[PDB]
Amino acid sequence: DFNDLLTKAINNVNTLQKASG
Amino acid sequence: AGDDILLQDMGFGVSQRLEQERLKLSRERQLAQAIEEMKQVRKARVLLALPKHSVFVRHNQEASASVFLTLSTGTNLKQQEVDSIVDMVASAVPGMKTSRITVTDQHGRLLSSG
Amino acid sequence: AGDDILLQDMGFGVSQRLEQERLKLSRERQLAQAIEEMKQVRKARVLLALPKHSVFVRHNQEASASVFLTLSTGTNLKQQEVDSIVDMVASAVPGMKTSRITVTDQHGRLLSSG
Amino acid sequence: AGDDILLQDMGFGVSQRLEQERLKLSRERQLAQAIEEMKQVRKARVLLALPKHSVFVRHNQEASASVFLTLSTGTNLKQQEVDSIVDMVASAVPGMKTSRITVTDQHGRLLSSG
Amino acid sequence: AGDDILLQDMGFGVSQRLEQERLKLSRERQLAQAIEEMKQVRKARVLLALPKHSVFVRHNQEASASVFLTLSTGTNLKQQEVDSIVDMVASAVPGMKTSRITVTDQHGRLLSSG
Amino acid sequence: AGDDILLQDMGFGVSQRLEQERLKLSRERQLAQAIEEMKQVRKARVLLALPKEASASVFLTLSTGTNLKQQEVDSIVDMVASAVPGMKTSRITVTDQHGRLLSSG
Amino acid sequence: MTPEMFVELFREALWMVLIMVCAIIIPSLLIGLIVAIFQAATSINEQTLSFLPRLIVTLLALMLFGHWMTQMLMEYFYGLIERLPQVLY
Amino acid sequence: MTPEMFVELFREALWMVLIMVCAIIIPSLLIGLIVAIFQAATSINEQTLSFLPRLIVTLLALMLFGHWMTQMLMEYFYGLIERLPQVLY
Amino acid sequence: TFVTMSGEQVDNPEDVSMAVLIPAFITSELKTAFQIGFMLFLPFLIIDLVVASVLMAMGMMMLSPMIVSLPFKLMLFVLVDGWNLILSTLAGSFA
Amino acid sequence: EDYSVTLQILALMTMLGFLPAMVILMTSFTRIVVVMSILRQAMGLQQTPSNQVIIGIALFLTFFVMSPVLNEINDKAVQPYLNEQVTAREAFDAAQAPMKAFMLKQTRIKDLETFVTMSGEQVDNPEDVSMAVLIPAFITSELKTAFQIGFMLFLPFLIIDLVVASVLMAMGMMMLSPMIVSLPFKLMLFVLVDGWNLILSTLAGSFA
Amino acid sequence: EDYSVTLQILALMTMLGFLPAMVILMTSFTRIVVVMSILRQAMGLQQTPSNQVIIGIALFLTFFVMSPVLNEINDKAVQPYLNEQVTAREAFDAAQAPMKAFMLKQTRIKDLETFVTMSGEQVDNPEDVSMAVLIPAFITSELKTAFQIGFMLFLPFLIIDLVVASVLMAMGMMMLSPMIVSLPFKLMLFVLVDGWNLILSTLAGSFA
Amino acid sequence: VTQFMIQTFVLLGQILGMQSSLLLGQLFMFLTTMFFLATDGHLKMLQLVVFSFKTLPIGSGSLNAVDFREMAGWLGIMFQTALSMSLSGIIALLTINLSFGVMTRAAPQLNIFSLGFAFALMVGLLLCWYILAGLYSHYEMFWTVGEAQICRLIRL
Amino acid sequence: ASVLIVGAISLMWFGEALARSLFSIMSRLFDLQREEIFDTAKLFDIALGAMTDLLFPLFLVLATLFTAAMI
Repeated sequence: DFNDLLTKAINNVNTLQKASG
Repeated sequence: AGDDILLQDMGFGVSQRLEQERLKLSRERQLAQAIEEMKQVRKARVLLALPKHSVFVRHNQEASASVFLTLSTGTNLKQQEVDSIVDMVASAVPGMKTSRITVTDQHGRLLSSG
Repeated sequence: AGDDILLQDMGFGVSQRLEQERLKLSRERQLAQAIEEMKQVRKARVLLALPKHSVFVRHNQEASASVFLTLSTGTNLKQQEVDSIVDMVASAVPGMKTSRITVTDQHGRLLSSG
Repeated sequence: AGDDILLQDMGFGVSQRLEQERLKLSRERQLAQAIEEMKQVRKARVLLALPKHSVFVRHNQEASASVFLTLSTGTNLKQQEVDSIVDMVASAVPGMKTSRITVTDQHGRLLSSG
Repeated sequence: AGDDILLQDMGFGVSQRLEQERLKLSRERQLAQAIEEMKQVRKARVLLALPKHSVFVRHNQEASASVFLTLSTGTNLKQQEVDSIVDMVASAVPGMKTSRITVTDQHGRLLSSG
Repeated sequence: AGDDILLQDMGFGVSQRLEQERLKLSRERQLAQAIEEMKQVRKARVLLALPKEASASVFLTLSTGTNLKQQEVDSIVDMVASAVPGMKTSRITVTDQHGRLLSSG
Repeated sequence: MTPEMFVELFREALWMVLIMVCAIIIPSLLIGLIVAIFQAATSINEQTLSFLPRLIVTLLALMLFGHWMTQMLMEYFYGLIERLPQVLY
Repeated sequence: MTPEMFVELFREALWMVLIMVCAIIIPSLLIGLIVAIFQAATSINEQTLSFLPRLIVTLLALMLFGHWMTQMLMEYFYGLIERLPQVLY
Repeated sequence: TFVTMSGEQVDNPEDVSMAVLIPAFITSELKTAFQIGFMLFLPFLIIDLVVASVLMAMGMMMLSPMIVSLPFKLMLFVLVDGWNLILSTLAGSFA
Repeated sequence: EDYSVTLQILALMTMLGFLPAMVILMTSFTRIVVVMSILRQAMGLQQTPSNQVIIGIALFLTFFVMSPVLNEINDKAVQPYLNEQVTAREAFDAAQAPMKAFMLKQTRIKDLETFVTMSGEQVDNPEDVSMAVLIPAFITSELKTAFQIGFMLFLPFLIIDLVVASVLMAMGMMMLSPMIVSLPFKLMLFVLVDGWNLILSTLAGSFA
Repeated sequence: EDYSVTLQILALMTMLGFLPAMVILMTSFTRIVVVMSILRQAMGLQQTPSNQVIIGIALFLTFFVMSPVLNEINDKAVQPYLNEQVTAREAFDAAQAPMKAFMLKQTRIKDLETFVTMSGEQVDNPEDVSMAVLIPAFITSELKTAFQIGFMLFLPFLIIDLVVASVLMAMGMMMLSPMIVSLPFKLMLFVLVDGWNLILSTLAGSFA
Repeated sequence: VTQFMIQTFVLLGQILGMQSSLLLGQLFMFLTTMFFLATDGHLKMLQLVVFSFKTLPIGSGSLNAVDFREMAGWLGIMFQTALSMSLSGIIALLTINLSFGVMTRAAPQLNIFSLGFAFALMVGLLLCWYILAGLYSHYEMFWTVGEAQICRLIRL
Repeated sequence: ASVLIVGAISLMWFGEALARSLFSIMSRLFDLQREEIFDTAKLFDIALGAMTDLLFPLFLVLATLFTAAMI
């Protein structure tokens, strides 16, 4: 729901950083 | 003679609502007195319903009236007579266009819907 | 004869809601009076239901009425007569379009749906 | 003799509402008194319908009038006479454009639409 | 003689709950008084159930009524009579859609669902 | 005759909860009085369970003989269910003096 | 604004409080005078005695004139609002 | 809300405060008269002896009506909450 | 005031420079604002004076009238519908 | 032709810039804050609850009461937008619609009437009014509603204050200040009535 | 899976920005200040203790009573994280839990029920309720608890003031204000009983 | 700790002012600041913090729970010290006001009210003149208590 | 004049007991347990208990004022 919106956004940034690194 | 209410003094403690009701009653009394001057009309009773006039249509209430009459022993109201009655009632009271005035009789024949 | 309540003065005992009721009662009484002068109707009794028509933008409750009639010793009211009754009652009370009136008789035949 | 109300001193217990109604009553009485000065007119009573007005509002009412009179034993008013009546009535009271006057008679002939 | 409760001064200090209860009692009394005028019925007892509405919480309950009719020694109500009864009881009280009225009698036969 | 609770004036001594209970008691008494007018039933006692889900329990002492068919108990339970706010008609217990059940819960 | 208009407004405000305050205190003033005469008639001087009658009468006066005070204040507020366009010009 | 609702609410509090204070000051007022007639019988003009009987009876009234007064105000607080949806309707 | 201060030759007000109008316009607005504020201040001042004198009549000279007056000040602004009356007048004051 | 990704980001960053304005004008924050302010001044405590705690309580309350509309925005405007089902222009409209509906449920028709005339637009139905007109009408209604609730809660504390002053004046100790003695009773009544849980529940239930 | 070093730093700085909120909404700061606010208000001094020292004493009192929970966070969360025993995600959860447990120990069941129904969520155990709903229930309980303690602290000072007023009135001097005479007596009785040490025992130990 | 001492003197100023039927805290606050500067209180605090580096090293060491409780208990230190400084004066303020009340109680027509306000404030200012005459000794004892607390924090 | 003197004389002996009464009330109302704070009924009971325990010593002192006033 709306609470999970922030969690998903942070995970995507972490995944993008992880793949980039 | 309906003007008794207006020229009187309201005692301390009359709720605002009661004041509006008494103003409506005064207007009813003077309308009935005016109608009683009609040759065909012997007894008249007038009831009113005040508007709200909100610009929104769905909340607008619009005014209306209902006037009962006991006529003379004979005779019946013509179209001109009922037109005069409805026009007088309509223009006497704010709002309440001529299309929402109900005029009935002792015999009970409908003379104007709403 | 209905106006006895209005021209009366409420003491400081009354409280808001109760005041409203008495106002409605007055209308009922005078409305009953309006029906009595009909040749066909021998006795009338009116019950009203006017909701608050609340402020804000919510939907309201579509006020209703029910008028009971004890007619003459014989006689059966015509469709014109019941139409006049419902039109006068509907236009007498704010809102409450003519399709919210139940008219019954002493013999029990229903004269207007609700 | 209409001016009695204005020159009086209103005591406590009258409100803005009652004061406004009494001012309107004074104007109605003086207009009827001036109308009675015409030979054809014998008895008259005038009713007015004035909104609250006040600047900084969204008025949607507009003014209205209704003059009733019973004339002499015979005679019939010409269009010129009713035109004079309506013009003075309209010009006396603020607002109320001349198209909003209902004039009746003793016998019920309508003389001005609303 | 139902409205006696309204025309009393209801003392003072009566809690809101008690005032609502007494108003409902008056409503029941006048409804029963009206039903007594039915030729068929001898005794009537009316019970009302009006919930708190309260649009601030979504658990609405809707209204209901139950009218018990101790009828004459013989005779039975036809479909028209019971339908008129339910229509009147429904339209007299605010809300209470006409499909939530229970009509019974001394014989124990049920006349309207719930 | 149950309404005497309503028309009586409560002293300042009473406080809310007692007032609510007295309202319910008036309802019970007037319901019982209404039920008595039925030909078959001689005595009725009604109890209510209204949360601050609602339910009713109506015990009947019938005549010396006779037993209530499904229609009579249907009329009784529907009248009680409709008279009281809430209390859908599926939560009323109706019994008799001989203990035979007439409405489950 | 013109100074004369300010004095008008000042006077009608002082007249508003004077009428309002007197209608509430005059009932208490008479009761206090009545009790004082009664105490003098029985030759007693208790300062705290004439408090219950004054407090109750004043509360009764406030209850009785509840609609009158509200009507007076609401009309006065409207009167100043309607008098505003006369001043600004 | 409506001007009449305010007057209803205003009177109820005024009736409440009147009842709340009357239960305590009534016993002290009567004792004051009882001390007053005693000082009228002995012709003593001292005015400080009456303080103690009033103070003792006042605490007695508080102890006797403490639960009833607190319950009345507590139910009054609930009553305004119950009627709050009605005003906001 | 500002025309004489700016030292310019002006024949009619409807052609004054912008630099001489802005200080004059804001000056008039501040003065006009004070007049409207004084109108609204009086009804609440009257309530404060009324309640202060009533409390003083009953002999309690230690109870602050501000606490007692506050509920009535709020109510006067409510049943008169202040937040609609005041804003409509302010908008209507420029017409 | 929905807004380009660069413009869509620019619009969203602007909305976050006005986030304090949205909370303090378009939400329930104002009414709760004012009612708490009146209650605090009603008692003898000036700023004992402190301003940060009052706003902190209001922020959680205004988030809970607006969870339904927040979810409706998510279920009708965010998830279809993320799933590539609605044009970004459509998604913005789908988010604005529940917010407008909520503000209309808590507004007064008089407030709409004066602002519609003030804007001078010919609109009749009270559902297709612009946000420029709705927001001032909504915040005006919230202020008036908060005053009504504030007066309601103030009365019991006025009753205690008058009783204490009257009792003290009965004993002739006019020099004693009623406020110092009144305060513990004001705390007493508010705590045995369970005031804090009661007021926040009523404020939550008020928005309906 | 675990947050990168750059992202962990961003989270750390964010919590430092919200640090004043965590003190006044999650720790015991709210109860102590409200109780100390009553103590200043009860005595005749209005601003004499001044706001600075009250907050400073409250901060030190909180660090005293939060020392068990802060040490529990240090051991369970900080130590494995510093030694790189656990990831950042689980370390954050390991730090959140002691705060949640402490807030449960200072809340009431009724307060939790109101807010969990207010949030419109489903739960069966109080131990796994979201911290977003626990916070409003925690402070609401804290405010009610503080008013209870403050009411008990206000009574002895009211007792002293009423006695002095009665004595002065009984002696006949209806002209002297009781406040000036009572103030030294209230201060003397506050010192010779060592009132603050007693208040420390009933405030610091009230949490447990 | 330094704020605790100065505000205690501010407490001393306001209790005298409150008892004087009456800003007087500022008079004591300014003078106490002069005491802090004249007695080289700032130098001692700087010497204390550098000593803290020695006996309380940066790496291992922080305030424990007992230090927080001792620092939280300084509110009682304020009232006890403030009352101790003002006990002689406050008794003098009460006895003269009580003496004035009883002496003028013969005629209830005079009363005091504002007349009592003038009399009380004149004596209260005069007593504050006595308070400033012997305030320095109280400050010296107060500083010793505060300095001992500071050394306890730094474990010196 | 006599009434105020006897009150001061009463405060010499009765005042010390009144000081003990005030000492006990402050000591009890300051030392609260976790169970006492969380229960509203227990707080009111101590409030009544502290109230009544105050009345008896206060009444004696005021009675000593009243008795000398009549004499």
